[PDB]
Amino acid sequence: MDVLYSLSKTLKDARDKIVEGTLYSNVSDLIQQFNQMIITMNGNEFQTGGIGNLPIRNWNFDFGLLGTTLLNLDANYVETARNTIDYFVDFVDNVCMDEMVRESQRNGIAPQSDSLRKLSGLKFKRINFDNSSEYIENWNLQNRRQRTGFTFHKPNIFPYSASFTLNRSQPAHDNLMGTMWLNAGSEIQVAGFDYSCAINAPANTQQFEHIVQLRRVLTTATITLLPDAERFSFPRVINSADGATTWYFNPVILRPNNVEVEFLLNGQIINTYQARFGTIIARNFDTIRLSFQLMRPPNMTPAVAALFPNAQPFEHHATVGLTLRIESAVCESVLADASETMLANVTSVRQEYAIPVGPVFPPGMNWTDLITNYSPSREDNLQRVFTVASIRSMLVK
Amino acid sequence: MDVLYSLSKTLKDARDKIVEGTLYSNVSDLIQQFNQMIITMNGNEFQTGGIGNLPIRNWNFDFGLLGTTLLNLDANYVETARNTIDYFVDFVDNVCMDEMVRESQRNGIAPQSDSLRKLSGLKFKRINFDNSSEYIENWNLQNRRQRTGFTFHKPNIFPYSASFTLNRSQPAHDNLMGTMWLNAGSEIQVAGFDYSCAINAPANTQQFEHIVQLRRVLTTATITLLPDAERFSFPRVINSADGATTWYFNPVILRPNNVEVEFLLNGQIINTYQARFGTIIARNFDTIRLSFQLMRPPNMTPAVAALFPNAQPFEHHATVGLTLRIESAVCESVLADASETMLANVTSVRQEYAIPVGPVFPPGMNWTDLITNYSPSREDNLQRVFTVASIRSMLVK
Amino acid sequence: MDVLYSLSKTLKDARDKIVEGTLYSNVSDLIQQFNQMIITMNGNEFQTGGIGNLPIRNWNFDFGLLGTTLLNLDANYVETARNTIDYFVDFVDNVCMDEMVRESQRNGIAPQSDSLRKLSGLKFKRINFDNSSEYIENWNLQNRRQRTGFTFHKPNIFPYSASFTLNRSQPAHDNLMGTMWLNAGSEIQVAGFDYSCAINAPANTQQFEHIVQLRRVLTTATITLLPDAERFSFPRVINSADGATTWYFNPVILRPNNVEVEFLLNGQIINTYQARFGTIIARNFDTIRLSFQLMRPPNMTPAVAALFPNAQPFEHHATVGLTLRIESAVCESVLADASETMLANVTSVRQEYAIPVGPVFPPGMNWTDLITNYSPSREDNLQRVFTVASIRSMLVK
Amino acid sequence: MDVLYSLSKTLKDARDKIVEGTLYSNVSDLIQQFNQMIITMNGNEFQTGGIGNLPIRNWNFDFGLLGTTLLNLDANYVETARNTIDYFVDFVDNVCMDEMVRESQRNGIAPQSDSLRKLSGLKFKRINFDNSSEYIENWNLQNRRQRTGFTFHKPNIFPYSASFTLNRSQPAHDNLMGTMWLNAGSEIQVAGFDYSCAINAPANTQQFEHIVQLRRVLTTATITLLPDAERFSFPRVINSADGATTWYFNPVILRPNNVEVEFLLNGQIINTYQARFGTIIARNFDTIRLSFQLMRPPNMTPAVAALFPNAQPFEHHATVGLTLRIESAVCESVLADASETMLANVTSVRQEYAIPVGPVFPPGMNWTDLITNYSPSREDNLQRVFTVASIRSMLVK
Amino acid sequence: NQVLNDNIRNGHVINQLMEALMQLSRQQFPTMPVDYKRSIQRGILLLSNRLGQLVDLTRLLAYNYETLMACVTMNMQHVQTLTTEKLQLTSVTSLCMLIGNATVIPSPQTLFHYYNVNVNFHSNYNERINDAVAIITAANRLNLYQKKMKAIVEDFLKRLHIFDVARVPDDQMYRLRDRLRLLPVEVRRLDIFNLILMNMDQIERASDKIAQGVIIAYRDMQLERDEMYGYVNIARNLDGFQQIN
Repeated sequence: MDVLYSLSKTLKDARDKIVEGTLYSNVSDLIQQFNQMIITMNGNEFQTGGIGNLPIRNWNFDFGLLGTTLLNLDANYVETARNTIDYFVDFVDNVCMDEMVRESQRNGIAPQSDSLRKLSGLKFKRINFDNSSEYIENWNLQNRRQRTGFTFHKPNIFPYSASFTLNRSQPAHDNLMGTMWLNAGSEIQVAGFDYSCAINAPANTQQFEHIVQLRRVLTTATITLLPDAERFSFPRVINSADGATTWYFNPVILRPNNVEVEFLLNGQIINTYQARFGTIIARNFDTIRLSFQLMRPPNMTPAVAALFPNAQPFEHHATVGLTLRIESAVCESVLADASETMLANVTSVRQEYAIPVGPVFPPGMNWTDLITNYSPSREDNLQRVFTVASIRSMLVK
Repeated sequence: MDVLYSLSKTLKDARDKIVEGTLYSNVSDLIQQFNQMIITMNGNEFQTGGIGNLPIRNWNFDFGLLGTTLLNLDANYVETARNTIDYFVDFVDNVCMDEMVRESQRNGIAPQSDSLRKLSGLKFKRINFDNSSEYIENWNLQNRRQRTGFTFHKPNIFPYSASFTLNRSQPAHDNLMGTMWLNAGSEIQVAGFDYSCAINAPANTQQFEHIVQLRRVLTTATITLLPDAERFSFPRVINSADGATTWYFNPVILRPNNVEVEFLLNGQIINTYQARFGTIIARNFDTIRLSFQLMRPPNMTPAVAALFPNAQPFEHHATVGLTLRIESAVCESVLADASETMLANVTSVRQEYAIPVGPVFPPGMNWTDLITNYSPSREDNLQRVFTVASIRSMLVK
Repeated sequence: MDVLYSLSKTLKDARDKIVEGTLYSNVSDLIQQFNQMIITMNGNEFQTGGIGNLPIRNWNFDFGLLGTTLLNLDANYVETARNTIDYFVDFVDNVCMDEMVRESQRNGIAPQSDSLRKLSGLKFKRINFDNSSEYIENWNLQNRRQRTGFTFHKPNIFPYSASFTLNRSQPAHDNLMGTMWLNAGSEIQVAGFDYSCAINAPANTQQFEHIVQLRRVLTTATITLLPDAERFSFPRVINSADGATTWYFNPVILRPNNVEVEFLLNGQIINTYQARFGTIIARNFDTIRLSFQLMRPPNMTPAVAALFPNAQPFEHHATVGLTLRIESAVCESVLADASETMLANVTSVRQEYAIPVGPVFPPGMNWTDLITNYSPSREDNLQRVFTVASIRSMLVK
Repeated sequence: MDVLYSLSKTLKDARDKIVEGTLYSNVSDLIQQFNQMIITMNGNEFQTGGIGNLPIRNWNFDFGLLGTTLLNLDANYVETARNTIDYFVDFVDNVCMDEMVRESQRNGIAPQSDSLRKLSGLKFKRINFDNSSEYIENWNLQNRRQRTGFTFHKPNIFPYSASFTLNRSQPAHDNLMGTMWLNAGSEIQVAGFDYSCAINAPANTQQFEHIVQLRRVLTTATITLLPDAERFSFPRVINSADGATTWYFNPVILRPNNVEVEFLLNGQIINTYQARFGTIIARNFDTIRLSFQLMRPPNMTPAVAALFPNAQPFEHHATVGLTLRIESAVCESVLADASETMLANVTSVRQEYAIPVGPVFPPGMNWTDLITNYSPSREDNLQRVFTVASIRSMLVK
Repeated sequence: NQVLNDNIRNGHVINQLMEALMQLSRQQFPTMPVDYKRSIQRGILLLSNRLGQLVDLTRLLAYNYETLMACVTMNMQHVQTLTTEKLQLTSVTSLCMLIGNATVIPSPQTLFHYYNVNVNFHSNYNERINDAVAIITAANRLNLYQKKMKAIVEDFLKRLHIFDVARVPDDQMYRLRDRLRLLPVEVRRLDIFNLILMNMDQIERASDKIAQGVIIAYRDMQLERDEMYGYVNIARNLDGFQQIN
């Protein structure tokens, strides 16, 4: 594995620092490393493919070296080199892809392909170098084991969930009380509604609460919290809980009262914010709890009073809400987010080559399904597969 | 061109690895490269500027070299160096800017300025090095010919378009059926409305469809698809198609039925998703097709039944919608996105120096106009101009 | 690749310049080049085939050389040579064909076969020579990025399209107005018809227009433009737009009035011709727009007046038309035309060997389908495949 | 002039025969020729442009020579050469174009530009070579004077002419007799009509004749002659000769009787064909005469008899016709044809650079106008200008 | 191998010769006294007849130079030497009309010997260069502000054999340094110095005779005790009192 990495920063820090011009000196420490490789290789036959629509190109090795008898690289030097790199490029591609599909329950955290199982071999370790690519940096630290970690802009921690819970309902659905929400990606929107506008509620206040349990702990999260749930601020016709009929939601929005957001870790409050909208920090949590209330306005102008009668029919439905977005955070486990192409790379290679569904990943690498049942096996396979995708993107995008 | 690049990583990897203290040994391979430059230079005279409100500063060279003596940098060494770099800094700026404005129809993909036309010269090539800056990495590969590629967050592929199409309308605009949308940047929101709530429609279902044709193919796209179009979920007074009057839209939202998203490439379905909300991957496409339906609720509570009468007036307008956002994707062509400052840099330099409108770019480098008619000439000029902006940002932000 | 080329001009300029008679001195510069090859080869093994009804023949090398002695060529010299060429002939054939079937999405351009992937190798380069064959001449210049170019007689730019558009129609189809056309290959014929002979039209003139968008820009086009569309000058029974019935077209032809042909490039008029029939030049365009009118004759002899009554039934249908043919043009992309056998060669080899449909080309290499969705991948594959066909035709026709 | 030629086959047989790897020997005879040039050049200065939207670029020389005793050319050798060729390329372009617009009358057959007037100089003749390019081959032979000549497909000898001649007519245009035709390019279609179906004609036969006088003699012409003129086989409403009214043509076609085609040269019949349809050869002619007759059918079935009454009104108009197409021919004068791009190249360069109308060529290089009044001056200028276009197309397409 | 070549033309295509002659074949005319053209053209002809052979000459050199050349490592830019090398047209003229069907070349053994030499030489130049550089650089981070100038240079040139120093303009020797003091250093060479410096300190104090400085307190101070020396007055740490190099 670590092997694999080098093979690339080798080529990038190569196809990049080797051009018509420069002084040798820039590459002395480089050229060397390079050659070392060629040697170890030459003579070993490699096989890739043998699944779905994946060609089976075979590769032989018999390549010359790189004279160090020069100062300024003459064009002629480049071309006689690029021609030798373009075999490694078109190679690695066919290598990544091959181990970017196979899955294993028992040892999923390990290598699979007849291509890689041979790389972890000892006689090859003679290469490894310059491990500063965020992902490998983290692969290693995970095998000796310690405080690993990554960076994500608008991460993808919430499996898609869009539903409601009626705490008070009746067949006609003309006087409901409950909450409706949308948890997806890095965002949560939740609204609490009370058709009666807390007319018969103690202190004329109806309490609401929304709890979201993350499948992985997020640390160092920068979060935007805003009052109101725009998504649930418009008229809707919704299916009843049993699917037998449809109800009408005609919201009128009031400010959420006594807003309290708690970021908990193992049941303990790590961060708590009372009615603080804007940017807040949640430093370590596996659960978010949003509590908010609808308080019947004690003073109402005629126009307002008219919306909230003492008796049914209740035609304007009092609604309070919150919107929470995790802009950035760190997670000890790999996740999809709004900037990295890893998930898309893995999913794309599998789709393009018609790779059959395996025993670990959900059909189509479906994110919601994956994060909903993010087992240790899925995570180890995901990390292996994401790390390979990142190695590949250093050369092929 | 490639020349230009070096001139920078030269200075950065310079103004960065050179400070009061450090051992020589961290720069031996560096110092060298540097000097080499100085030589090639001094003796040659330069001219930059002219066009628009841009000063014309003339530059001469003849700077002594360095020392390979001290194997432990003394402050005095730095200052006698920084003073020589600050002429190259204030130089390059005046260089980038000069070729960051000239455009050319015929062969407007190569160098233009009296400054650069002299750089591509052969006697200069003796410099090129460390091409690890994502953009140059891609410039080269394009020169030779190969699967290039860049990375973008919330890419800017959709020219702004906000409109509607009335499939059924009449003068009074009291019983309309059609769609309205907003395509902008990386997002699409589309709503299908039927004032009659499919009362006389076959199977009481009204079909809708929204097709968006990208000007460039996007690959490895991570996309968020959500039901509902919040933007079209509120009451509106809209201008009629002919601009002669205004109509009233009073939506009530129902869940979109039989949602099907197709990502097509040259007319072929590459990815298709049926009612899958949340995160989905579209691996290669030039067109997005969103199909969704409004199905009249077969069972309605009184409150719902009251919104949808058997006869006009239709006062509550049944609406179904979808929201699609491209979080990240790869494109073989340069594009503006939500993170990179390239477009803003180019646009800003031109605005600051009152650069006259040229023959290639739309007035003000207007993104919508540019992406709407993204001709080969505009793309070649944009790439040249974006690559220069990226070279400049290594030193001047 | 370039490799491949030589292998041929080698043989042609060989099987041609070598015969019972001539002096050595007429081939000294030739013999040499030849031998050089033999050497590089002998010792290397190749394999081709393994796809469809295509054989899987294996080849080996270890052949003699040639006398640099003899002053004149004796018959015996030839035969001992032809016998060695006939292995290279029967070889190359099996080589071209092998890489003339494999197609690819990512790098659909570069090589593919286990035969060629080994040719681009460096140790072979020692062969290239005399690249004056129009196609290679252009292959190279493209690898460097330069204004390429080809030559075609009656080019094949228009996908087959034969249809009509009724601008005014009614169930009985007894008073129609619209256009009908045939776009195919290098020709366009379009007719505008008005059953009413503009009796109620402003200025007694009905305007028509036909726009054709080329999939590739054509430059330096020599075009024949003639009034009238003979193809639409005779009585027809046509299917209605919805396929539910058939209408009758009984044309009577009048001269097209105010003819204006515009050759546009990216929306801009590059060439415009007003009523100019005969030979015209369109120097650079991606769109052709033909505008023409039917003007009711202000003065009519009795026989004419009788055809055009003030009231229905309209039994003689006034028709005006145009015919446009692109005799020759240059295109930066390969295309099929009326003289070159490339498309036919590629299509024929695939058909003869029962090559399965692949991921790039439409079934049967169908031209209309290909040009209709002429993606970058199809073009790169087409060019590779056309260039190989041209290399093959130097020896095997 | 001849000078100019070389400058190209120099570069083509250069940018083509000089690639990475080729054995030396096959270029020895080439390298030499090349250098010789460089010498003659370096030192002398040149002026380009100065008219219309034609840039005005300046040029200088002093380029190192080329190696001799090597063997196999190393990449480095190429690049240091291509860089020197790309100045000659971008040069010649600017050279051709400059003399591809200037025209003189008194002596507009010779060189004009300040660029070329200096080339015909003597100290330059040191270059001329390999004159196998069909056009130069012919330029020379014309200089020394003799049986010149070129090869054309569907040549363009007939200026556009579409008209009619009424041999018998009357105000009502209800009983006409005459011919109508279309002469354009390499094709002639002519129809003879007799509304009375020769009812009162001697032997019930009406004679027709169509004569076309070529502006230049064509030799070795392969011609297709077919009965019928499809272009004049449909109903038409035509303007009267005086433009005061419109007549009705309602043809019914009969086989042309006693067809006789004569290809005359200076009034003498060189070839004559009696009723021979298909492919015929006309070996040398400046005039074509087509004679054909309409013979009233002596025996008619009822349906036929009904079309041809003994008395007016004559409602079905008996028509006989011929179609003649010159597929290929040789001409001693340059002409436009359906395959060569010369006319289009010259016309295109002039249009692109907004070259003002001159004293020799018709506005827009209009072919019909040019061939209609093909004066000696226009031909000499056309040949000069076509020969230059052909020199340019060896390098730039 | 920057080995300035020359016309294949010259090479063996020779003709230049044939043209050099043809041009001569039409120079036979008037102007001054007769004892002139007579004597002049007669000589010219002796070049002509011989031309058949003069050809051979071109071939000869063509090859020879074109051959020998190969085995030269020492690159060779064209420069304007400061010294000539007299060449009497006397000999020239002889060689000319005086060569027949002769044909000689470089004995195999001869060729090698040639390579070999330039080789060694090169190796020496290159090597001493490294030997040189290595020293000077060290010389600077050692503050040995003294020799740096000549000292090294002298030895350098000597080992190169070829020149007798002395007559080296003083502007030259120093200028020589100026150029040397700007190059890397045979990893070998370099890699070792880095090693020595790291341990340097350790050696110095680790010696038996000699230690780094002493301190003065004028404060009845307590003597320390260390197994290896017994009751002694050391102190591996000077901190809290000025330091005077």
